[PDB]
Amino acid sequence: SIPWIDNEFAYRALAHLPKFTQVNNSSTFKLRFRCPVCGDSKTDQNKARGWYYGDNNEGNIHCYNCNYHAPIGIYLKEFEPDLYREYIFEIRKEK
Amino acid sequence: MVEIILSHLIFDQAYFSKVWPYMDSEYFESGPAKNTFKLIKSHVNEYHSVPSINALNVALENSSFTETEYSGVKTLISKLADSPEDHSWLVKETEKYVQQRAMFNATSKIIEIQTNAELPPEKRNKKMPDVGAIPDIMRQALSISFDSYVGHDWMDDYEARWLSYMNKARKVPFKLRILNKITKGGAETGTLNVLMAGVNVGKSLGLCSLAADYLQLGHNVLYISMEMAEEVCAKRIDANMLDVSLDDIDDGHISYAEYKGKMEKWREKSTLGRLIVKQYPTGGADANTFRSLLNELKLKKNFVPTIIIVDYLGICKSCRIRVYSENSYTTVKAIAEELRALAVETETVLWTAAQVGKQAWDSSDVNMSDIAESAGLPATADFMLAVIETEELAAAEQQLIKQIKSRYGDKNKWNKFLMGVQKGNQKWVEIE
Amino acid sequence: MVEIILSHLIFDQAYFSKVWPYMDSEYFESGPAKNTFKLIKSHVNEYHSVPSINALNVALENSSFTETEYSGVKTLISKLADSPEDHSWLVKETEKYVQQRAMFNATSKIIEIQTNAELPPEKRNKKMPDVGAIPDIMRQALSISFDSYVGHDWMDDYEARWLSYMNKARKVPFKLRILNKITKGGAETGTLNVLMAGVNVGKSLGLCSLAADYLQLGHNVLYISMEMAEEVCAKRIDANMLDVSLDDIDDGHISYAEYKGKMEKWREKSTLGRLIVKQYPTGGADANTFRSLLNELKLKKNFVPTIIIVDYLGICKSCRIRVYSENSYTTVKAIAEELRALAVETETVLWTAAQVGKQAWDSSDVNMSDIAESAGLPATADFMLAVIETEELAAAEQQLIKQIKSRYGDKNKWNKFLMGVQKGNQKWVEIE
Amino acid sequence: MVEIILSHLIFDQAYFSKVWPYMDSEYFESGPAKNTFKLIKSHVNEYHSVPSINALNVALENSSFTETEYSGVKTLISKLADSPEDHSWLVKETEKYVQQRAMFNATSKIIEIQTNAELPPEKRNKKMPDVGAIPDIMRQALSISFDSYVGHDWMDDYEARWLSYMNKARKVPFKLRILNKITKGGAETGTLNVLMAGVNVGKSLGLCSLAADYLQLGHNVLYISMEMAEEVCAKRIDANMLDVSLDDIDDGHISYAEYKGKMEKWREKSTLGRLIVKQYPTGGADANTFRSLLNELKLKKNFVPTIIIVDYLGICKSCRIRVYSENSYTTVKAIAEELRALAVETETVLWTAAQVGKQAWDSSDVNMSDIAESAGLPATADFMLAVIETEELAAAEQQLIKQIKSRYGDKNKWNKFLMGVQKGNQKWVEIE
Amino acid sequence: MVEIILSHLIFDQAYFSKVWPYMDSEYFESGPAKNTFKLIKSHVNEYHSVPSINALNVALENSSFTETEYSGVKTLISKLADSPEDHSWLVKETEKYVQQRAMFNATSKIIEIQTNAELPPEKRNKKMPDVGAIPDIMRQALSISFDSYVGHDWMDDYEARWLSYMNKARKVPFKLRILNKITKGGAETGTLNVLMAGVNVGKSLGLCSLAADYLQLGHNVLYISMEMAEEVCAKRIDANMLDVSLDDIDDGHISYAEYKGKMEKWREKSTLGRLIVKQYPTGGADANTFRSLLNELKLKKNFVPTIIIVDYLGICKSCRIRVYSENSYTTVKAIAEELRALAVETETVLWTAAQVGKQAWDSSDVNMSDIAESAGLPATADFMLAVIETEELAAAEQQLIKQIKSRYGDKNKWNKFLMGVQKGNQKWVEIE
DNA sequence: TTTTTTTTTTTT
DNA sequence: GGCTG
Ligand SMILES: Nc1ncnc2c1ncn2[C@@H]1O[C@H](COP(=O)(O)OP(=O)(O)OP(O)(O)=S)[C@@H](O)[C@H]1O
Ligand SMILES: Nc1ncnc2c1ncn2[C@@H]1O[C@H](COP(=O)(O)OP(=O)(O)OP(O)(O)=S)[C@@H](O)[C@H]1O
Ligand SMILES: Nc1ncnc2c1ncn2[C@@H]1O[C@H](COP(=O)(O)OP(=O)(O)OP(O)(O)=S)[C@@H](O)[C@H]1O
Ligand SMILES: [Mg+2]
Ligand SMILES: [Mg+2]
Ligand SMILES: [Mg+2]
Repeated sequence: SIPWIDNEFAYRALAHLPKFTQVNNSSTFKLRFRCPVCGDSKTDQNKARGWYYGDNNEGNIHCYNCNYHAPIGIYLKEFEPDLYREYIFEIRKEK
Repeated sequence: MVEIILSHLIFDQAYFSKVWPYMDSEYFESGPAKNTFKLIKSHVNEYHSVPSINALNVALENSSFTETEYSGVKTLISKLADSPEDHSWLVKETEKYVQQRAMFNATSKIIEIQTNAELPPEKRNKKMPDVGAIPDIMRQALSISFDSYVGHDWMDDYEARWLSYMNKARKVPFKLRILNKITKGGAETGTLNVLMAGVNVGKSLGLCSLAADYLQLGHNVLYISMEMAEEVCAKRIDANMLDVSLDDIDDGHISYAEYKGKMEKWREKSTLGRLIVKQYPTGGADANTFRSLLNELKLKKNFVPTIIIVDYLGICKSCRIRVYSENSYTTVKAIAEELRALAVETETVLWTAAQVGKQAWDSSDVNMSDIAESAGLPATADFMLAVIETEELAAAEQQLIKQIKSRYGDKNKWNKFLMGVQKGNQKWVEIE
Repeated sequence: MVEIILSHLIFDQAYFSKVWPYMDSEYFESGPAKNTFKLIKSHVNEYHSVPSINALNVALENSSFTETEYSGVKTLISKLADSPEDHSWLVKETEKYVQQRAMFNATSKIIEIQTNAELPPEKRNKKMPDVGAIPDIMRQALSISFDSYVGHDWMDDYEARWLSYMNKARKVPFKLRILNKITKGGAETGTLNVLMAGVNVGKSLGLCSLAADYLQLGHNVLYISMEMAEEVCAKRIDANMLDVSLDDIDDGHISYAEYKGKMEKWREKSTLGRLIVKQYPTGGADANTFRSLLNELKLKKNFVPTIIIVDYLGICKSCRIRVYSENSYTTVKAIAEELRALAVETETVLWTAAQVGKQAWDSSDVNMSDIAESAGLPATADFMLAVIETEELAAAEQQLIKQIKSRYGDKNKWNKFLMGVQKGNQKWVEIE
Repeated sequence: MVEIILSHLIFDQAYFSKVWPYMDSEYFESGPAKNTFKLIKSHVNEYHSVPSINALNVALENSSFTETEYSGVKTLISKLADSPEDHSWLVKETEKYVQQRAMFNATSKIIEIQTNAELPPEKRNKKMPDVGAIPDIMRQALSISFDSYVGHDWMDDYEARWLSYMNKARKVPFKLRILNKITKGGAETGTLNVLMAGVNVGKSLGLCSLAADYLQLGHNVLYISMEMAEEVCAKRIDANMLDVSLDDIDDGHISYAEYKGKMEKWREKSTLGRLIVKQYPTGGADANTFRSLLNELKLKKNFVPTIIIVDYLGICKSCRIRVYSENSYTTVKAIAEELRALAVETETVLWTAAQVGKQAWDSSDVNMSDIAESAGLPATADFMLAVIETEELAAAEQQLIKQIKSRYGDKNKWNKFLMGVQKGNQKWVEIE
Repeated sequence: MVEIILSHLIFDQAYFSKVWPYMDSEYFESGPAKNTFKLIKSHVNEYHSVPSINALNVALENSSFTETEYSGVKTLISKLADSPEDHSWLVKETEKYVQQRAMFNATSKIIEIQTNAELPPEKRNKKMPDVGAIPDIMRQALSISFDSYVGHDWMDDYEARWLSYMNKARKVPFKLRILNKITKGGAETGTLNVLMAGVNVGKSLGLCSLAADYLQLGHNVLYISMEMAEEVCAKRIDANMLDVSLDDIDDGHISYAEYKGKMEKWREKSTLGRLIVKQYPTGGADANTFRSLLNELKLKKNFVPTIIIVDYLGICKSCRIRVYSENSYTTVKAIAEELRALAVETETVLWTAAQVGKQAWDSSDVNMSDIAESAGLPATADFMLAVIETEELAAAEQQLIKQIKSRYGDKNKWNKFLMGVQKGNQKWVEIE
């Protein structure tokens, strides 16, 4: 897989999601966001349990509220198809 | 224009009648555009009528998707409203939209297949089609035009039907007179013909004799061997054409001068096609493999066959069922159906061999019930011929061919005749 | 959907005549909905008619409620419109709503019973039932379906039953006197009729003969081919109708003049119907495809078929089960059930063929147990005849037809009768 | 009182001997209690003795528990002590606690079932029982008690055996004396009786004959037909009772005057019941629908049946299992259990007709290894008969009954007897 | 666990005599536990007896330990109690502790050996074993078991085996002199014994006679019936035990007073066992359901049987075969193997019956070849008694018992013997 | 747990 | 204020 293009594409997709924070240390890339599937916690409006982990072989999104866990490609295919088109093309561009 | 399509699916009976049969869930936005259409499709499947706004709202309330999806569907439903329109602009625009979405989905799937096949094995996410069926998918993206063919009318369309009887381009004549007589003009294109003999009775000698006879009658023949080398089949064809026994070739009783002279004499004759022999490992070729072979033959070798021959269908792999998943019956029936589909697709006479059961071996008669691997093969085959050899027949250099399934004519007439197989020359000769 | 239920109670008599029998204040809510339904019930009790909006508002003014409930009832009453939704969907949805509310009430009741049981005997209420009443309470809430029809009575409805005896509109004659004799007036609409035999015995011959016989009687016949091409089957129909031959068509013995003359003479007949032949790839169609084909046929041409012939049920594809999800006994029976459902929906006589296992391919007789596919097909079938051909029969050109499953009449009155099958003309000839 | 239960399981022996076989892990909360009971149960299973405090502290250390679970279990073990009380209050208090826990678990389970049912398809959980299974669960929880009967204990249960010797259950007599002979006076009230047979051999003929015989004896008979129209079943009954062949009725040989005269002559007889025929679509009726039908029959027609007859068991809905969830065996067994429960609840003799397998078709003898859908039907049934009209009984206008399972008497006394089936009148006559 | 081990070394005798030879210093610790065990071992070596607490403290006072060691040993000595745990659990747990510690020590030793091996050869310890000694060392860790009993060791268990031959530890008498004569003292535990019934002999009469005889001898009998209810089998038992004829109970000749008096007279006798009759449907009880029944009886009824009598082997179901046939050889062979495995694993005498071959039915003599179950029952049966009932024997109220297979003793010693069968009381009496 | 094809084997 | 597989 190609991790840096997943980090670049994931950011834009999760940028729309509110409570968006870039948890980027010296060796990892994570994105904190409110989960778009369930709206995260109904009681707490300030909780961002949706996370993106791009330091692995494949950048994966995981929600700690509704237990959603998916790759960034499936997330883009299911929710942002205009972003999904260029994502797989830039993927083909470098592959 | 998804909102217009949904609105006129709801508030237009004429629009729904034409567009609905073709509308599919993969042609709108994955979100409400898809959720709203899924609601409508479920209502139509449950009640066979177009839902109203109240029905859509009720189905929306009795739905399990999240708050974002619920709000999107509610907004989309609230935005649906009938507008003064004309049937033509809507049908044409819907056709354009459906074609564009089909092309988009097809190219997305093509990219997915390409990026999946370029992965190390055992991690390639199986059940995804291989690159071989990349163009076929695109061919499915172009066959969507809101113009489904209802069918053929007996009385309305009979001039076109009559201009198919003297055409005779469907039938490909044999070279033996008896086979033409029983088939009333030879085999037909887009069919699946089968030879049932047993083990070491014939059944590849007959296929080679047919290939040679078709080759002499200006035909392009594609022999496909799943159990023999390309040089063994070519040696059989050489023995048939050059009238030199296989023993003479093995024992070196034919010189290079005679071989060269016979080959050049055959080449200089105008009435001769091209025969190409291709070998695949047993259980390693299917209909998709044969289509890829056809494409690469057309491109690289400008070779367009009409008499495609497969040595044994039972030795081939199904292109749909996973290996050793279903029993022999289902697998062999599927393989035969796929081969017949290939034959009708490329409009070629397809010839194949089939084994008989152990009980039919060394028997003076072979029935249709003696088919080995599946009872569906006789049902999905246009013509079948049973090759029977006994000790008396072997001593007479003859074999009894019984018409088991004769779809081109009446099998009761000329059911059993004696061919003069010559095993040294791999040739069938008549007795008339 | 309480608003819809109340609106169609007030503004629809047909809805009121099927739901009011089964309706209670506990089913709706504890707020404005229950109060509105209580007003409706009080008005209908005092005056045996459905109230109007003005009458309901006057009653609300007369009745006493607190401020909140008064405002809620006024707001809810303001929201009532005719909104002519479909009757079937409305009754199904209100049945579902009643069932779910009744289940919720029953669960709350049993929870209250359990809570009261744990209380000390002095504190506990004697009105609530014991725990032993938990099961039946949950059962009476599962028997609240909307169905007022109790059924026949055999003594209070014998006049209506006798009138039904005179309704012979379901029967469709056969054009063959023996088939009418054994079916007591021909086949019936909405029934699954099967013509089974071995491989290459004349199943499609019999189907085309039935199609031609129904065509000559003025019926609309829809022939759905699964193996042969449209022009091939139409050739068999031409051989049956024009009555010349199958080989003479392909051997040029018929001059165009004769073909045109015979076709125009058949066109001049006012007793002729319409025949449409549709071909599908093997394993790619079912009632879901057939229903769309029916809709397209009705839209494009004034063609509503009375007879629907399917070339083979086995070659067909089930709607819910995938191509190879389950074994033969299931998906074949599923396809049979779907075809019978399609026939009873369209009120058409459905004909199809069935294959016989290898055990009876060369036997003088065939039984019901000799069905190649699932044995559920000879459970959904209604008139499963059987075609048996031997050497003696083929010598006399007389196939034997055995009555295998006879739902219309007595299966054993004429169990085995000889036909006069002419294979060249693709015609069944009665024997006298 | 979980702490007391654990303390007296550890420190008391008579209490342990009395209550241990009925304790279960589901009766304890998920905190320290369930883990402590798990340790105790594992120790008892491994050493067949009650563990001490040291044993459990050793088992706790040798356990895969989290810090919270470990601390809770250790605290609970420390809190245990042998409080001296009476071994007559402890047992009843433990029984009450176990019953309350069982009721709580059943309530939670049915709430989960109802939540699962409302979910849309392709998302709802599979293998989870449907809504109709809710009462049965609630029937199981109420049956929990510290008294268990496993088998019949000689010298310990002999008063009940003497009662069984001296007393005989009430019997609803047949009209055929042979059935009374083989059943010692008829069939009991709360029973499920099955008349298995092959396809198109007289499943409905026998059921209609039984319905007519019971109707002539003054019983209220409900005929639930799942495959045939109401008029067809009522016509079978008319042929049975009016002594007119079905051929005569269809052909119109009998006039309306004769039909009315015979019907009124039957009406004037005091020894006549009421027969009500209700038709349901295939797979559209279940036990709860039957209960709703019974309720509406009682309320709107003052009709309480005794001889409820179901045409075919294999077509009815499961009422406990979602459609197309389990295999045929499990679904048919569930249907049989539901129907027998309905018969017991309504105190009605219930008669049905299952279908035998393809092997039993045209077989001169059948056994329990011939039932097609489910071999668990005999276990659930109370009397099961068979029909063996295969080849020569039809020519002789006779039948044969195997008596596969007879709980009313002994099956190996009159196991096979010949029945004079008359198909024109749809009745059974005796050969005597 | 170490505290318990030390405490029960100090305060027990059987535990000490059982576990002392397998106790080593390296098994405990490197701290207080090791020092305490060293004190115990030193005391037992100097004085061959278990030390007391005061003696242990005196030894600790007169010992070379530091302050921390002194404190640890003093605390551990003060933490030892004479509490009474069960012996089996204590031995098993200390065996597990010893095995775990030995495995840990061996693993650490091999790791240290490997670490020393990867060191400059000039610089390494000589005392450390070479790498090639690693597989043996682990073996010494795996060869640690407090008690070694793997099978029967000839020449090492001859004294125990002789106590078996003199005490007849395996034999179970018959109460019939002839049956004890031919079995050398009765049947054996863990055996399958079957009766072969010719035409005209019942299979349940002999089984009920054996059950009654075992009941009168004090054995717990579990009678599992297939074709009969619990009451009927217990009625046969009553007929044999109370001397009342079977038909007299049904007629009513015997009154409740005599029945109760005889039952209480039997109950007064202390030489009477318990009989538990359990009924199962035909084909619904494999030899895995019997295991569950035994578990339930042991847990709830505390009933652990010594005799298990199955009504009929043929009616049972083969768990391994799964599929069920009315009369199939493969199932009977599997059923016999499963029942004999159950008998072996439960240490019970298992009885069953079968029908002899038709040829055996006609012939008074029955050959192992003349058996319905051939090579299946005379291969898995320790004893197979054959019962012959001819006309002359029936007229004399007798049955000829023939011995067809006797694993117990010589088959030809006393092969034929006449038995006094009473069919009314269901009894076998001897013949002088 | 049944169902259906094909084969191979074996038992009666 | 982070936490998955
Ligand atoms: N090299 C050869 N020389 C002479 N005769 C041969 C030679 N090869 C085959 N034959 C003869 O041809 C007969 C049939 O050959 P084939 O066509 O290979 O039989 P087959 O049925 O195709 O074999 P299988 O079992 O289907 S792979 C044999 O029985 C031989 O008598
Ligand atoms: N072109 C033809 N000319 C003459 N007779 C023919 C011709 N085609 C078929 N037949 C005869 O038709 C008989 C059976 O016809 P079919 O319809 O092929 O039987 P069927 O195989 O059961 O039907 P299918 O498989 O759906 S085509 C054969 O035995 C032939 O005798
Ligand atoms: N109209 C009729 N006139 C005379 N005999 C008939 C008539 N209808 C049916 N029969 C006969 O009645 C027999 C039994 O039919 P059914 O009562 O339907 O048995 P069945 O088991 O219910 O059939 P199914 O439901 O399709 S499996 C048939 O085999 C026919 O011989
Ligand atoms: Mg070959
Ligand atoms: Mg065919
Ligand atoms: Mg019926």
